[PDB]
Amino acid sequence: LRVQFKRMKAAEWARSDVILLESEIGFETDTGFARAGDGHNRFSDLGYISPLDYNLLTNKPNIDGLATKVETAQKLQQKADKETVYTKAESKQELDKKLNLKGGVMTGQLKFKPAATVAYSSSTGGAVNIDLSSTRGAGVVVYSDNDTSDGPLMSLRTGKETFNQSALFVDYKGTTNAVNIAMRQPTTPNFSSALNITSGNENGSAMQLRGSEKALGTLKITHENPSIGADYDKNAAALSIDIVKKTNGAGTAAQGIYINSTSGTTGKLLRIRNLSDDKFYVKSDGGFYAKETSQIDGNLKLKDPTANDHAATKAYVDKAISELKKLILKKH
Amino acid sequence: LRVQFKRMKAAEWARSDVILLESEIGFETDTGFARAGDGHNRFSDLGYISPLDYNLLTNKPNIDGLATKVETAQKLQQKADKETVYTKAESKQELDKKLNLKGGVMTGQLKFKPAATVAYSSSTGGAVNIDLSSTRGAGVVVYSDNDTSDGPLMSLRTGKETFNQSALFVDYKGTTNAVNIAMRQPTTPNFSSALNITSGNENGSAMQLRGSEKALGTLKITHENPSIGADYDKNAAALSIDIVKKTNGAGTAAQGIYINSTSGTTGKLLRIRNLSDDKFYVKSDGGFYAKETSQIDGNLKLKDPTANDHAATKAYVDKAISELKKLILKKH
Amino acid sequence: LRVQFKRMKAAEWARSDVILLESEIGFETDTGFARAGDGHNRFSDLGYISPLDYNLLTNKPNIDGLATKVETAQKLQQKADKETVYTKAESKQELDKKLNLKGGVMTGQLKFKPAATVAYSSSTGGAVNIDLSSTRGAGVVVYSDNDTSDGPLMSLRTGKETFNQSALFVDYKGTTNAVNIAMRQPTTPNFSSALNITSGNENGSAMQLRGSEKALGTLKITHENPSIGADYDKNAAALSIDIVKKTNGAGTAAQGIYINSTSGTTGKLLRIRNLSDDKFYVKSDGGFYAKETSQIDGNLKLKDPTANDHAATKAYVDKAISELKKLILKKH
Repeated sequence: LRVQFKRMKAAEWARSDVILLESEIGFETDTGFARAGDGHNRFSDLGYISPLDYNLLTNKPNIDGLATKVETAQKLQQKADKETVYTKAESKQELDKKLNLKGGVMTGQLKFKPAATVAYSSSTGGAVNIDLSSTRGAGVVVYSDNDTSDGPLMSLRTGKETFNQSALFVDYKGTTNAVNIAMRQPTTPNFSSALNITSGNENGSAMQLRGSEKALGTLKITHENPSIGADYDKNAAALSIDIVKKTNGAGTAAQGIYINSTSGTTGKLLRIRNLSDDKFYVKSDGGFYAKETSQIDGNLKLKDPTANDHAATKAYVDKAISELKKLILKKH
Repeated sequence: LRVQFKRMKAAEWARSDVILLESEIGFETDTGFARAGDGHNRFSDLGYISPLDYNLLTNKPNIDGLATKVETAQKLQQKADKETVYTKAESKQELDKKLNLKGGVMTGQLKFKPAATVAYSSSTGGAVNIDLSSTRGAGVVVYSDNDTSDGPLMSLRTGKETFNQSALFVDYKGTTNAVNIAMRQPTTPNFSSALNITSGNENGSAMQLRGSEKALGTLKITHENPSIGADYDKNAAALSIDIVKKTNGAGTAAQGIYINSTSGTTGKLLRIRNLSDDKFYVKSDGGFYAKETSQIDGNLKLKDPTANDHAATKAYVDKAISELKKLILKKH
Repeated sequence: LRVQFKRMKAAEWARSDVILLESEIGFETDTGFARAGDGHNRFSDLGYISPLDYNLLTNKPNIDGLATKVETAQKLQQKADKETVYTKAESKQELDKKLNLKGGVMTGQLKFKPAATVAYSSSTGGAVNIDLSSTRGAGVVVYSDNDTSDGPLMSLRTGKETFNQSALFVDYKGTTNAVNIAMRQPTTPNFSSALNITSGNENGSAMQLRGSEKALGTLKITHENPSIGADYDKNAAALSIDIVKKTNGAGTAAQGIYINSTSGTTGKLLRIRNLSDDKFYVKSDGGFYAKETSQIDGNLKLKDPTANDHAATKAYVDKAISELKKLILKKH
């Protein structure tokens, strides 16, 4: 037996009315495929003579090891997109523009404009607050070696006439000078001062000074000759005073030097010395002493003499002449 | 021939003892599947009449193109999670709170509390160090246009009596005033000064001033009449001095003005002028000059006259009278 | 019929020249597989008797639900790598080192070195610019409670002799003192001052002061006895002046006190009081008054008396004697 089977093309079977007997094989001549009867279904309704079920395969691939789009996308959604996030490099670029508390160099203007909780009082207030209690360096060090400039090293301004605090307050304890101003020897000379003060306030002294020295002056002024030439400074003075009218004023009645003792002093009110030797002085009662010959271009009013070294008055001279003129009138 | 095959249900075959001959076909009536004998194995041990090997399929899907869970997870592990990382927006929000070195506006208090490497010495020390050597602007500009306040523009305090530096040190070179204080004309008047200084230190002058002017005063004071009225300022003075006891003190012996020359000067020690015309003066030897009639409510002790314009003493008058009284006693 | 088929091993078929008739089955004895003739192809060129097409399987797995390496990698490429990006923690660590505009504490040196757009002029210039116009706290608060130190609280230096701005400029409006210096009572005494000024400039006053008080001194100085002991301060003075030569100088001609009125004043040029009672004074014309007995160790040159209380001259005495001597020569 060489066995052959009912056979025709798939599509021919597809519209055949032939019922294969149970187990009877039929062959699709154009596919090579066989199908077996069940005794009732038409060919197109039989299944193939062998399994077509994925689970029955061998050498399956590892499907359960493969990543699902859903599961992958859930995991991606937890990850940060490149575009919503700075790189380390861009991060560093940004931070390098910010000032470290450890310190740094400002190349632009640092403004303060406090919103003000209270900005406190004492040594815990201030927009800028510097405590050097544990350290040996300076607080605010401002300098310039520039040739010229348009603004000062430091400037303090108050704008409103009611302003009821100071521009600068110095509260000092220590063993050297609270405030020290050194204007040192010019090469190119200025016509100006170490400290210059002007006040247009008529109800207050331009400068007020109180001290309580045991053996010194409240203000001590020393003039030093700028030259080795004995008389170069002949127009100089330790203290110079001028008394002027207002521009377009009619004049002035201001005094030059006014000295008082409100509690009363027993010291000399004015004491003038040269080489530490008294030369002139006004005692606490207003009597003066002068060491040398003196001149008045005018008269001197004074009391009649009682001691030999007293200046005589015209009254005293005249009376002594008149006395002698009488007495001598012994011509009866 | 319509050929039919040994046939029964899968599960019936499954416990049949029938051995299909080599190549003899048997049919599972409930699956449609055939199996062929090998001449020894029971049906359930034969394989199907056609391949069930994944590798022999056609139209395979691209399995090797698919991503494995393992490989995907390795790649995810290199990616940054959203939660461990700032967005650009959150990054910007944070940096916008930090101060640019280029500059910015502080709305709160900037404290310094240096840890101190040394904090240096000279023009490279300081918690705040400002070098204006290459620029034309001001260093520290502090101002207020507020009506009133609880603190000063600038405050300098030292707490310990040993403190051996200054609160403020000014070392100036230039062509204008090192330090300039302008208190300009009040609308609402203060009873205070441009500069006010108090010292309770008995071993040091409250203020010390040294200058070396060729032709000026070390201190120059000018009083200007605040009014056009010639005599409005009649109680004013360029210099006013008071000398007081301590509260509950017994008094004082302090002098008003003390002038000395420790090296000896040939200048006038006190020179008083009006309209640049000498009116009174004390020469370097203590002789004085007064331009006009003067008064002493008391006597004057002085030496016997030798020139015609010298004040006569009571001794000199008395001796001349006594001489004339003798001589005239020519009555034998 | 038990039907058996042409059969041999796969590899034997593989080189058989046998042509199966159309539909005639042949069996691979070592695989169990059948193939059916087409009437022309050799065995190795027939296909299996049943389908081997993936698309015809049942129980396919969801291949289209699986993620492709390509698609996964495209999605990964949008995600940021861990290594190119700061964590929140590292971000915070970096920002915590930067200064908040809200405020903070510097532990190191804040230098300024302005690049300078113009650094402006007035109350909008400055490397540090503090506006307290809306607030009640201090501007710059510098203090130290340290025992000793190597630098001052504040330092202002200018290096070039042309420098044409001030170190410190105070422009004040208000109702208290523009600048106030308090050196308060020492426990450990300093031999120094609240304010100390030195100038080596020979073309300018060390200090210049101008005021326009109605009824006060431009400078007011008060010395207060530091002790309750009436005469403890007997060597003290409100104002002390010294006049010295240059080191290795030949001497000096500088004056002590120089008083002038450039516009002419009607006030007393020098007025000395004790307990508010005039004791000595120099009037605007140079006439003086002294309240008590006075002494000159020398002569006094003055004009001939005209009133009874005028000091007599030697000329006047001599002429009156000579007159009486003549007249009395009535002895013919």
